[PDB]
Amino acid sequence: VVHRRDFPQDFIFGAGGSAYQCEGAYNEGNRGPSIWDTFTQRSPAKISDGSNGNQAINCYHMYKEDIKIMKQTGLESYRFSISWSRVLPGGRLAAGVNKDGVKFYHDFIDELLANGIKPSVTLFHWDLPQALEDEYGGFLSHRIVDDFCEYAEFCFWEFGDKIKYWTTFNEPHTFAVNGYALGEFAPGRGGKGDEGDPAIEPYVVTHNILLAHKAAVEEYRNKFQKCQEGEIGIVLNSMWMEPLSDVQADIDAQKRALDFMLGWFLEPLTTGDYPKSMRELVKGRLPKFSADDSEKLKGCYDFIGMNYYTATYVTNAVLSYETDDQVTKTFERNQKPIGHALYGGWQHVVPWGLYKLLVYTKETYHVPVLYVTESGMVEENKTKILLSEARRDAERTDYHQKHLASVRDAIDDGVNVKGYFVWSFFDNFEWNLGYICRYGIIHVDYKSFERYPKESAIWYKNFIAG
Amino acid sequence: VVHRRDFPQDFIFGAGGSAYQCEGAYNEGNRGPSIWDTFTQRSPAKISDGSNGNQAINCYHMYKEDIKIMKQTGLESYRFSISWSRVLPGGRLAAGVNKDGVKFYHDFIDELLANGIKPSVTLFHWDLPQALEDEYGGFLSHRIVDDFCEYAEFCFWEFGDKIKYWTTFNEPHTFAVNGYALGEFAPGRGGKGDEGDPAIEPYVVTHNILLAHKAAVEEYRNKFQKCQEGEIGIVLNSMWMEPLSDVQADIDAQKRALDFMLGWFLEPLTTGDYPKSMRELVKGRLPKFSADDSEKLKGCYDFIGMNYYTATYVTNAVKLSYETDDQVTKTFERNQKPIGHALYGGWQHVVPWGLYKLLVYTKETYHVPVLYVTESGMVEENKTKILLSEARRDAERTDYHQKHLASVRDAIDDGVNVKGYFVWSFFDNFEWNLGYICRYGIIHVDYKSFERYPKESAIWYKNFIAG
Amino acid sequence: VVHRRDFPQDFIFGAGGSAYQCEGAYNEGNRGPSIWDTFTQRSPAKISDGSNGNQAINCYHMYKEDIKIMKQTGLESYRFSISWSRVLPGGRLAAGVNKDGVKFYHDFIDELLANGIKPSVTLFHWDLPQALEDEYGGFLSHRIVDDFCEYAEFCFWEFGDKIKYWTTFNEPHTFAVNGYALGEFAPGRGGKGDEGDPAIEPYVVTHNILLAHKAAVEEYRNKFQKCQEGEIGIVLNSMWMEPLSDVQADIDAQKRALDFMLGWFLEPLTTGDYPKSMRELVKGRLPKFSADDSEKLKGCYDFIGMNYYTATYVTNAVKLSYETDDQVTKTFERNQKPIGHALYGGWQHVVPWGLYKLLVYTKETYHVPVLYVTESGMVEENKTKILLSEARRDAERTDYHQKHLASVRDAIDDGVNVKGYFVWSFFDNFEWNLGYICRYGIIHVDYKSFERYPKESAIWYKNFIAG
Repeated sequence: VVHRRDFPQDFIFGAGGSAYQCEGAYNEGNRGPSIWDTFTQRSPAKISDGSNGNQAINCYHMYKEDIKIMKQTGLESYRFSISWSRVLPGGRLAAGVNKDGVKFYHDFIDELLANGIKPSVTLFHWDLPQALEDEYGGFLSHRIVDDFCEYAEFCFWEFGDKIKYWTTFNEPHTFAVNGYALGEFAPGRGGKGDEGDPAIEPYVVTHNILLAHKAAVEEYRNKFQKCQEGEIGIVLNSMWMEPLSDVQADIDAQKRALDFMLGWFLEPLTTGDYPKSMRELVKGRLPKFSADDSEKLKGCYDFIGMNYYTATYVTNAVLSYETDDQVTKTFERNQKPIGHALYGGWQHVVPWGLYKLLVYTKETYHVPVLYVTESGMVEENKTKILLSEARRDAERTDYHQKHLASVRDAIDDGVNVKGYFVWSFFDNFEWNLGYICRYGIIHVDYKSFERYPKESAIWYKNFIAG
Repeated sequence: VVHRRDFPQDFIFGAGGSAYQCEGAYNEGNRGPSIWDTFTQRSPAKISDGSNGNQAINCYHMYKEDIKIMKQTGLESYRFSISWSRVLPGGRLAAGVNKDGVKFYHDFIDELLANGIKPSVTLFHWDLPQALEDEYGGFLSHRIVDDFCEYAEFCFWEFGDKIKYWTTFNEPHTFAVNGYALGEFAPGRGGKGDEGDPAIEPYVVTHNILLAHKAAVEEYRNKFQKCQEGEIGIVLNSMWMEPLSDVQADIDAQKRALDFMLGWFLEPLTTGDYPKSMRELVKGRLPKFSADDSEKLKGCYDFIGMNYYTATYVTNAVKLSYETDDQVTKTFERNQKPIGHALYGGWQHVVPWGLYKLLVYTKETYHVPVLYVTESGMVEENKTKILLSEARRDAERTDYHQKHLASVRDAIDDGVNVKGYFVWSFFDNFEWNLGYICRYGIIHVDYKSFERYPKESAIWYKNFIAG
Repeated sequence: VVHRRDFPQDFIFGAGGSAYQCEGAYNEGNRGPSIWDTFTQRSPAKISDGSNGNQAINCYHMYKEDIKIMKQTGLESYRFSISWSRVLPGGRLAAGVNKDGVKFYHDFIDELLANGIKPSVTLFHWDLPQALEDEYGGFLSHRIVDDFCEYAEFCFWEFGDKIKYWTTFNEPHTFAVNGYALGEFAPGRGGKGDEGDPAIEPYVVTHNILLAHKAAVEEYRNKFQKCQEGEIGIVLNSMWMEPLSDVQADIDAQKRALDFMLGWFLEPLTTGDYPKSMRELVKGRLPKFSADDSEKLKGCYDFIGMNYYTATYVTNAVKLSYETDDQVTKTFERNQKPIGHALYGGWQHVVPWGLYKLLVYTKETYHVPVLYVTESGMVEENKTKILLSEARRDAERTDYHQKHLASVRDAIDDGVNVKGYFVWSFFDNFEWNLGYICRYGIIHVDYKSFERYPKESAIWYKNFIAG
C-alpha cells in the first residue's frame, strides 16, 4: 500500500554497491592494495569466515552484464565507489596514475549512461590505499587532507564531465568507530589486543575526515561545479534513538546518542563545531577547529545522504569513544523488542525510525537537501537451500515497502528527501561478516558469481515503473 | 628413514585426481550432467556445506599450469578419470559424441606426455551420465553393461594409442555402498528417508559393475591390448581388519569383514563366484553368475589397484541391510586405546602397518599377479582463518607418506608384487559428501580463487622421487 | 695480449644486469612497488638527474631482442635478478603470488636456454618490496629472515628446475652502507637530514642479511640442491686496499679496511663470527650470533662472487658512524700521483692489479673453495651531443677488460680457483643515484628510445669468447 505516485516527480529511485565489496580483481589491472586487502589477508581471524574481497563478487569483469541487470530492474541511478588505490596504486600522485584503473571507471560510467542509468560516485568507501596507511597512519595524520584532495581533483577532472553526483565519504562514523574504537574493521585498531587507543584515535580520524571532506568540497565548488553542473555531498549513518522511558534522563540520553553518532559530523557541517555534549564530555580529547576551518565547514555540502537500518531504545549509563556518550542502548522495552529481529541479532525492522531520523535531521541541522542513500535488510546466507527457495525474499519486499512509506510520510511533512537507494543491489562481501549473509535484491552465487533476480528485484522493477 | 633405492628400479611414483572432483566446467564444452551434478544440486543438504562440483577446482581450464606443477613435483605418472558424460553427454551412443569433450582429453593427454608424465586413465569414477540413471536406473539394470562397453571401446579407440594403463572402475564398493546402502553418495538411495532398498540394491549394483568391468576387459584384451601394449585393471578399496581380541569369533569376524568389503569383488575375479560367507549369509539376495560369466571372470584383470586409508579392529556383532549382513562390529578402540592417531573427521586413523597386512592378505588370499597402491593419503581439516604460510607446512602428511611407503617396501621385500604408488590427491579438491571442509592434496588449492601452491609435502615427494 | 686459451676449459664468460636497473614496466604486469621505486619518486633530488627506474631500459618488454643480442655477443651465461615484488607484490605470501610476474621470468629463462645461454639468478639486488619496508622496517627487523626464506623457496620451486646458479644477495655492503650510513641509496637513511642512525642501522642490516642469506642457503641445500643440481652463493664487493706507505700503521689500516668492507661478510661465513678489528672497535654496536647461528654460518655458501671496480691507498685516520668506525683514511694519491687512470666520476680508477691482489687476499684469508668475478667493468660519461658513431668506439673499455682478464688469469695460474668472469653491465642501464648520466654497457642503449646498438667492446668480447 505504497506506490510511485506518492512521491514527487523528480525523486530518484536507485541502488548501490562499493568497490571493495563488489569489484574483485584485487591484484589485476595494476590495482594497489587497500587497508581492506591487508586487514583481510594479514588477519583472516578478524572475519567471520576468514574470507576476503580478493574476487569479491567479480564486478570488475562482469560490469556489462551487471548493468544489463540494473536496467532490467529499472534502476534510474546506480551509486558506486571508486577504489582509490585502483586509480592511484600508491595513494599519492608521485607513485603514479594507473591507466588500467581509469579505463575501467570510464568503461563503467559510459556503459551506465548507455543504459540510461545515472552514475553517482563515492570517492571513499573505506578502501584507503595501504601505501598511505603505512606512510603516515592514514587518517591519523593531517597529511591525509592534501592527498585526498589530489585524488578528488583527479577524479573530478577525469570523470566529472559525466557525473552529476559526487560523495566524498561513505559512513565516516562506521569507519572511525569500527576501525579505531572496536578494531572490527580495517585497520583493526582500538580493541582488546589491538594496536591503537579507542579514547584518542576515533576522534583524530573523524577530525581529519571532516577536513578532508571539506577540501574535496571546495575543490569541487571552486573548480568543477560550474562546468560539470553536479553536486558533492557526504553520506552519514545513524540508528534512530528512542527514549526507553519518558523520564528526562532518557530524553537527554537520546540527545547524546544522536550527538555522538550523527552530530559528530553534522554539527561541524552546520555551525563549524562539535556537539556541545561531545565538547563537554570528551574535553581535551576532542580536537578544535581553527577559526578558518570552522567558518568554511558551515554548510560545506550540497546534500546529506542518509544510511538507515534500525532503531534502538536508549537510557542513561549506570576511557573509550564507545562509552563517552553516557548512553546504554537496548532493543527491548519490557522484554518486547522495538521491531522484528533479523538474522544476526542487531538489525530490527523499525520503519518509523527512518521517519523520525529524517525529521530530526531537518529540525536539528536544517539540511537543504536529503537522500536516503542506503536502506535495506539482512538475510542469512543459507547454504543447503535451492535458488528457487532463496529467491523468494517476501520479507525484503515488505521491508522496502514499509520504509518507502516512512520516506513519503517525511516528504509530506516537509523534509526535502530527493531520492531512495536500495542497498545493496547485489549480494556482496560483507566486511567482517564475510559471506555469511545477503543484502541484495539480486542473488549472487558467492563462488560461481552467477546473478539471479530475487522476487524483491521484481517488485522494485514494478514499483519504479508506476 | 625410507629412500628411493629401497624400491625396485621400475616401480612407478605418481599422484591422481578424478573428473568430478577437479574438472569444474560442469556446464561448458557441452558436458552432459552426471549423477553427481544432480545429487549435489537437487539435494545440497546431503553435502556437508551445500557445495558442489560446478567449478570444483577448475582443472578443465587450468590443465597447462596443473601439469607444470606435476613436473615440478617430479610426478612420473598421473592418474585421472574421464567424465563419461563429458565425452558422451547422454551416456549412450545415439545421444552423440561431444567433440569439445574429446578435444579436452586429447589436449590433456598430449600435454602430460610432452612433460614426461605417463597418463593413466580411469573410465568410471562415480560420475555416471544422468541420462543413464534416468533411462533405466543406471547400475540397477543389466542394460548398463552394453553402454559401459561402448563407452570403453570408444575411449580405447580415441585415446588408447597413447595410454598404457586403463582402469575400469574406481572403488566399486564405495560406489555401491555409499550410493545404495547409506544414501550418502549419488544417487542417494538406501538410507532413512531415501528411495531404494539397502538389502537389495547394493548387491544388484556390484553384480552389474562386475559384469560391466568384464565386458570392458574383454574389449580391451581382444581388440586393443596387442596394438596399444597397455593393461586394464580395476581399483579396489579396503580398510585393514584387525581382530579385536585373539578369540576365534574375532578371527572369523575379520574373514567376514574382508570378504564383504574386498572379497565381494576379488573373489568373483579369482574363482568366478562370491565369497562363501556372503553366499551363506546373503542367500537369495546375492545374484548368481551364469556358468559362462563365472568362467570368464576368473583372472579377468591385468592388475589390481589398491586404495588404502586406515585400519579398524573387528568383532562379532550383537533393518535388513548390506551394512549389517557381514555380522561384524567395527571399532577403532582396543581398551580405550585407538588403533592409531585419529585424524580430522574422526574416521581415518593413521595405521601404516595396515597397508602391509592388507597387501600380504591380498596376495595370500587371491594370488594377484600385479598390485599397485593407487590411492594413499591423509585428511587435513580445511582451516579457514590461518595463513597459507601456516597451512602449507603439512609435516604430518609427509610423515604419513614416509610411514606408508616403508610399509609398501616391507611388503615388496616379503614377496608381494607392488609395482607403483600414487599419492591421493595431488591437488586439494572437492570431497564428495564433505564438500570443501577438508584437504587431501600435496598441492594447496584455494577453493574460491583456484590459486595453486605447493605444500612442504609436495617438496618432500619431489626429493624422494629424485633419489 | 690475453686470449681464451689462457683460461681453463670450463671457465664461464658472461655478462649481467639487475631487475630495477633494466626491467622498466614498474607499474605493469601487476608488479608491487620496491623501495627503489619509492626512493626515486618520493625523493627525486636524491638522484643526480631526478630520474627513476619507471621505464629503466625496458627489458621487460624487449627481452626477446635482448637475448638475441646476448647470443650475437656469444654470451655463455647471463646473470639477472628477480624483482621480489614483481613475483610477490606485497613481499609476504599472504599478499599473494603474481601470475604475470612468474610468467615473465619463465619466459625469460626459457628464452635464454633456447639460445644456449645459461641463466644465473640473483634473488635480491636491492629492490626490496616496499610492503616489507613499511610493515617492519625491512632489514632492520629479524622478521625479514622468514619472508626472504619463503621468497627464496618459492623461486627454487618455480624456476629452479632450469637454473644451476643462484645468488642470495648482491653487494650487501653497498646496500647496508649506502642505504643506512650515507643515505645515498634506498631507503635513504643515515646521512645528514635523514631518518636513521649511521652508527646502529648499518650493522643491524647486515646482521639480518647474513641470517637471511643463511636460511636461503639451508633451504636450497636441504630441499632443492640434490634435485636441481645447482649451487647458491652470495656476491661481495671490495676495493683493493693498498698501504699508502710501508709503515706498520698502514699495513694495519689495510687489514681494517679489508675487514670492514669484506670481512664483515666473509668472516661470519668462515668462522661464524665478525672480524676481530670490528668486534674490538664497534663493541656493543655489533650484534652477536647465537652459538647455533655461528656454527651454521661456517662455510655457508657454494661460491663467493666477487665484484671489483677499483683500488685505493689506505692510511691511519686522524659523529659516530660505520664510515668512520674502521679508523682508515682512503685516498687515491701517493705523492700527488694517482693509483691509476681516473675515470668519469672521479671515483673509479683503473687498477687491474688490484683484482689480482684482492683475489689472492680472499683465498689466503678465507680459503674460499670457489670464486667468480661476477662484476667487472668501467664507467663512461653519458655524453649527449656526440653521435652514436663516436660513442660506440669505446676502446678504453676494451683495454679495461683485457687488462682485468690478464689479472684474473694471473690469479688462476697462482692457485686461486676463479671459475668465471661476468662483464657488468651488458647493457647501458639505470645507475641508481647517478640516474642516466653515465654508461657501463658493452651494448649501447638510448635512454629514451630504448634502441640497442653494440659497442666496439661488445665486438671484442664476441671474438675473445670465440677463441
